[PDB]
Amino acid sequence: TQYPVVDHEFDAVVVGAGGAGLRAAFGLSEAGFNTACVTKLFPTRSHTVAAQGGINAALGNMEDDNWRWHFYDTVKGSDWLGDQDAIHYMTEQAPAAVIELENYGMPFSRTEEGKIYQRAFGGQSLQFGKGGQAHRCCCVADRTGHSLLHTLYGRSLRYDTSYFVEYFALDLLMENGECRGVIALCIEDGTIHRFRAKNTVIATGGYGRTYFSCTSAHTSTGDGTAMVTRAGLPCQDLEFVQFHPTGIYGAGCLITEGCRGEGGILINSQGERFMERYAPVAKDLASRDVVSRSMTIEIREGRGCGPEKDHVYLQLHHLPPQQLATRLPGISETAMIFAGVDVTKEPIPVLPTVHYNMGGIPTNYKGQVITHVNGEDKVVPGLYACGEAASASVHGANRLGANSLLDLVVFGRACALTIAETCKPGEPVPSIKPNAGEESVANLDKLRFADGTIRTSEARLNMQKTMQSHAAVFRTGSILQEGCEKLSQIYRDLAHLKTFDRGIVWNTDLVETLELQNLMLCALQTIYGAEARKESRGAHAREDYKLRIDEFDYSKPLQGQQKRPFEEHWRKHTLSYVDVKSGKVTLKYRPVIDRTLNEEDCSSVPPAIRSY
Amino acid sequence: ATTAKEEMARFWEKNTKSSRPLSPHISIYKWSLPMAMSITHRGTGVALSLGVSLFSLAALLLPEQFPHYVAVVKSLSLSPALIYSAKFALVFPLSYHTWNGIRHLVWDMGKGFKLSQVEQSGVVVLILTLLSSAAIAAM
Amino acid sequence: SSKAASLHWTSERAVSALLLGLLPAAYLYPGPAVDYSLAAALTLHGHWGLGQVITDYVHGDTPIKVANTGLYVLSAITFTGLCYFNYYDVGICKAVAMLWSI
Amino acid sequence: TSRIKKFSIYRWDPDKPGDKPRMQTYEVDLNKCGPMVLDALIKIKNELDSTLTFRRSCREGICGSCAMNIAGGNTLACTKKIDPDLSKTTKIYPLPHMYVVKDLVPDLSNFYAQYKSIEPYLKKKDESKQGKEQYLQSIEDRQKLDGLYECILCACCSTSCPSYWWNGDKYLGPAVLMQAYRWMIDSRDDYTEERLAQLQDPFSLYRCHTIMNCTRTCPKGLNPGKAIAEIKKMMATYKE
Ligand SMILES: *Cc1cc2c(cc1C)nc1c(=O)[nH]c(=O)nc-1n2C[C@H](O)[C@H](O)[C@H](O)COP(=O)(O)OP(=O)(O)OC[C@H]1O[C@@H](n2cnc3c(N)ncnc32)[C@H](O)[C@@H]1O
Ligand SMILES: CCCCCCCCCCCO[C@@H]1O[C@H](CO)[C@@H](O[C@H]2O[C@H](CO)[C@@H](O)[C@H](O)[C@H]2O)[C@H](O)[C@H]1O
Ligand SMILES: CC(C)Oc1cccc(NC(=O)c2ccccc2C(F)(F)F)c1
Ligand SMILES: O=C([O-])CC(=O)C(=O)O
Ligand code: SF4
Ligand code: F3S
Ligand code: FES
Ligand SMILES: [K+]
Ligand SMILES: [Mn+2]
Repeated sequence: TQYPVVDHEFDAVVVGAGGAGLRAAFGLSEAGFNTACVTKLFPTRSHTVAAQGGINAALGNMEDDNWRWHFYDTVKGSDWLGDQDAIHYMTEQAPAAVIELENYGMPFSRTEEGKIYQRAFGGQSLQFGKGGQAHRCCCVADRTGHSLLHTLYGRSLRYDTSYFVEYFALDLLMENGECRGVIALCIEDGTIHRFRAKNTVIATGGYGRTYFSCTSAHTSTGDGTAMVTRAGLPCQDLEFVQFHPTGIYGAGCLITEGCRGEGGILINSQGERFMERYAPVAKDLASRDVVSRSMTIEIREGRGCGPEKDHVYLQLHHLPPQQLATRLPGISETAMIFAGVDVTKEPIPVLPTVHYNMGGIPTNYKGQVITHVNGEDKVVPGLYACGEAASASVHGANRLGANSLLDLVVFGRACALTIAETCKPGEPVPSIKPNAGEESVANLDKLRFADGTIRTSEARLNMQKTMQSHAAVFRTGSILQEGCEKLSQIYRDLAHLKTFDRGIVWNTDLVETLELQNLMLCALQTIYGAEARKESRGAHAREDYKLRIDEFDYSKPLQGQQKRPFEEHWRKHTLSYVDVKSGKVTLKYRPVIDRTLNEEDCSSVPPAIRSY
Repeated sequence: ATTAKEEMARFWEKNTKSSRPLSPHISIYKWSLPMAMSITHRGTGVALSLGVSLFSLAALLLPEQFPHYVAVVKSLSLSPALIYSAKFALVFPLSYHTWNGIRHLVWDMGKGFKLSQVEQSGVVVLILTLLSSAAIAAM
Repeated sequence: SSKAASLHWTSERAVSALLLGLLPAAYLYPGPAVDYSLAAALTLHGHWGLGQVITDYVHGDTPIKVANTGLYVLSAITFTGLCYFNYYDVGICKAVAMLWSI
Repeated sequence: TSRIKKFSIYRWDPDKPGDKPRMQTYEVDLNKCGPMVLDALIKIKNELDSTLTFRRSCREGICGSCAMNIAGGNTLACTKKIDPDLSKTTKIYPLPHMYVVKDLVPDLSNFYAQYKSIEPYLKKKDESKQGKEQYLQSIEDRQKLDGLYECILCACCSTSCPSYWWNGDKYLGPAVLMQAYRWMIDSRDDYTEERLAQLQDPFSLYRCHTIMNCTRTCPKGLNPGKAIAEIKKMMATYKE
């Protein structure tokens, strides 16, 4: 091709520089591995920077805690689609992960003992669901992700990690089922780069921008998810999309769940704190899937607020202004800028907003990416994934608030740890065929010079409005099917794309056309997996299949129950595949892992009724 | 795996030899009174210095001494308006720079850094400068 | 010292303060003592101040050394002439009074 | 039924040989646009000119990506209200006195290298004990970091400082200096004196002549001028 291809050789290459990628990247250098971090954004612009409410750790700073209580909250929160071995690892590691962050310099808020301040957060209890509200969300006021990312970035400057900032990863370099590295575009100068490495770590974030309204950054476009799909690998549980209860109305910006953790309440057009009726015990601190469904029924039934009766109010003003200024200063500023609301006098208009992707690239608990052949998992040699892009799956069907930033640092560090115990630095870099990756250049060059009927921004909008109405909080079979048809037609319509910018240096016309390819691969698997999952679990609610369907009826004594066969129940992960030429999705399924790392230390939690 | 010094030197190597433009600045940036007052503190500072050094050079080089050149000017029987305007023009930079100098020495204590206080002390400097100049040029 | 830069910043402020105090001293107790103290402070303050202007605006090792060497010459000649004026002529305070009686 | 607002935006293309900077005017119906200038730039890119190039990501003023010069002042395009006075054309420029990569995208890597240079990370003498326990820090000592840690490194303040315009090669600028102070007064940090020592030269800190443009321009409401003045007070008083 007419593109000068620059070859690099590293021990490891990390794609992404959010919480996950930063912690994996310098963890590897710390372990003595010559590491490259490839990121399309400067590291502190990553969506992690926008995170507010905090990061969970059973530190016991506000009361006596126990990481196995956090374990149980997360398992019950996941609605038993979560892998309990990964969840065991994530909640046991949490105190040491958050202590690591503080010792790095993270300016956590403080208690009167001088320790890390922790707040209540949604769906977290003491004594395995029986002992009341837990306070283990460690926070830097309501700017926790901002401070976590700047702390992690500042820490990474002490190691010899080679950074390749504003490089856009295009595809993995696969040979014989193993990953040999990544091929990427240097945005600053237009050149193509192949990064050969023994191990690759994918920490590329979520894909909330498949929807019309999200809290997510413009850059949350599922790029590492799509590279996996294009490599012929499965993605997992992509139909499980988290609607955060409180995105600010209109702009969509996140108003943290810490507002409810500190005392904020939701009220409708009648002033009722309606969560007292939907969730008698947890009220406004129920799980997000439950609070989002609640808010949604109040609106469509007919008790929405505002001149259009299409949102609800997040009331903070009954709380002391000094608490609001110490605990919630960030959203106080954002509510004024993006809604003109002064939080000490008037409520914040909020509605369920696409926020987070439970699904991702399937991994084991060590960070290694897996495929699934003939009923057994098979690690993909050389390929790892952590953070929102990954499906460990610590979150299953519904993530607990403040578990993601934890996930970021626990499994970012796990990838570093696992490579450290598995490989040595300096091992021979694997050869790539001389033309490895040239189909990514050919695709990029066809998009650079595309000149059809449907400009990129027009097709992106057709995708976002199609996901927004056909794959929302509540779903039915007929609506999901028509969204599958609309998406598949949009995906073929990509043959009609038109770009205008024929340059190669900082051509965001072309890069955003690449993100649209990425976004659509994510969107197809999301909505087709949704249409096929004929049950209600976590954030996936079918009104034509309102029940959770597990291998037993766990709402009854199990003695004398005929166990449902794997193919006749839904307590299993969705695995999704895309033939990238056609756009055709194929679905397979793999079992949920119910065992922990140590039954004597941490009991496996069997399915149960799930109420807040 | 580059140090900050290497990154800095690579930046200048790369950019000073490139075809890249320097984006505009003085021609496009919007004015404020603090900014205009910072420029004026520099300009009156330099003007006072250069005037102090001219006086010193005239002391070393003029054929006659000071009271002659004063008597010369008194003989010209100049108008009070022209005397007043000249005096004002002479004391005004000294006055401006002294008060704004005081405002700077406050800043060096860490006081007055809220932006609305930067505006208040600026205007306070303007009115003390105007009052002291008009009064001294009437002495 | 290896604290040269902050000792300089502190001296700048010390000398500026001195010169402030000389202005009432010149109006109140004019004479030889204030004349020569004004000669010293006026020259020191102006010299340091013009060196900040040069540091800001002049770049390159040779223009920097040229600018600064000329500044020493300007300052040295300035202090010399002000002392000359104070010894052989009427001095600073008296000169201002005479000017202001025009 | 419409309110047409005019934007005049700085344009340059490195892939055009001999391209000289120009300004291009776009008309935008404010009734079909969000309230912020970034919303206008995204609308223009999607609907009128997909060649218009700029950095953006978070659209809520927290990532720092979209710093540019709007209506004469450095701000975040995503939190800068569109000026609805239709008689006025809004002029949009890159951050001032920077090498322009393309259109509204400046090369920020010297800025990034100056931040790296002050070692923006907690340092302790005995670091053998890190990873074991949380360091203690009082509520009072944590309060000292308020107004310093919120910085988003957008470079709005530094690229508004005339000192950084003439000596950005050697003067760290208000952003990086306020972060040096953020670590100097972190009560957990043990290198306060080494961090001051590093600023003992004519340029790194002492090109600051208190112009106060940094504080006027900061979109987070922070005060780097005040922070630079507390650094200066510490420089003159500490003992080796
Ligand atoms: C949207 C959001 C999420 C959020 C939150 C607030 C908001 C507004 N608050 C949270 C909180 O208080 N507590 C918590 O546990 N989670 C919270 N979240 C969710 C959470 O922040 C995210 O799930 C998480 O931060 C994601 O982190 P991760 O490291 O996995 O990914 P990222 O920060 O999105 O960064 C992605 C990086 O990957 C690089 N990238 C992306 N595409 C490419 C390509 N094509 N090539 C190269 N690199 C790529 C990006 O540059 C970026 O650095
Ligand atoms: C010796 C004489 C030296 C001083 C005289 C020079 C006169 C020229 C000054 C030019 C000042 O120009 C003017 O400054 C003011 C006040 O800071 C600016 O005002 C700006 O800041 C203030 C608050 O700080 C806001 O109230 C206002 O809405 C804003 O636009 C205004 O946009 C600018 O147009
Ligand atoms: C856009 C305009 C109003 O803005 C400008 C333009 C040119 C110079 C300046 N102001 C200085 O040049 C100045 C003034 C006083 C003290 C120190 C300086 C210094 F250090 F050099 F930056 C401001
Ligand atoms: O997603 C999370 O973990 C929590 C979040 O956005 C919030 O602060 O409400
Ligand atoms: S200080 Fe204010 S303006 Fe300067 S970089 Fe940080 S946030 Fe951006
Ligand atoms: S504008 Fe510049 S000169 Fe100092 S006070 Fe701010 S860094
Ligand atoms: S786009 Fe993140 S600050 Fe404007
Ligand atoms: K995920
Ligand atoms: Mn067709």
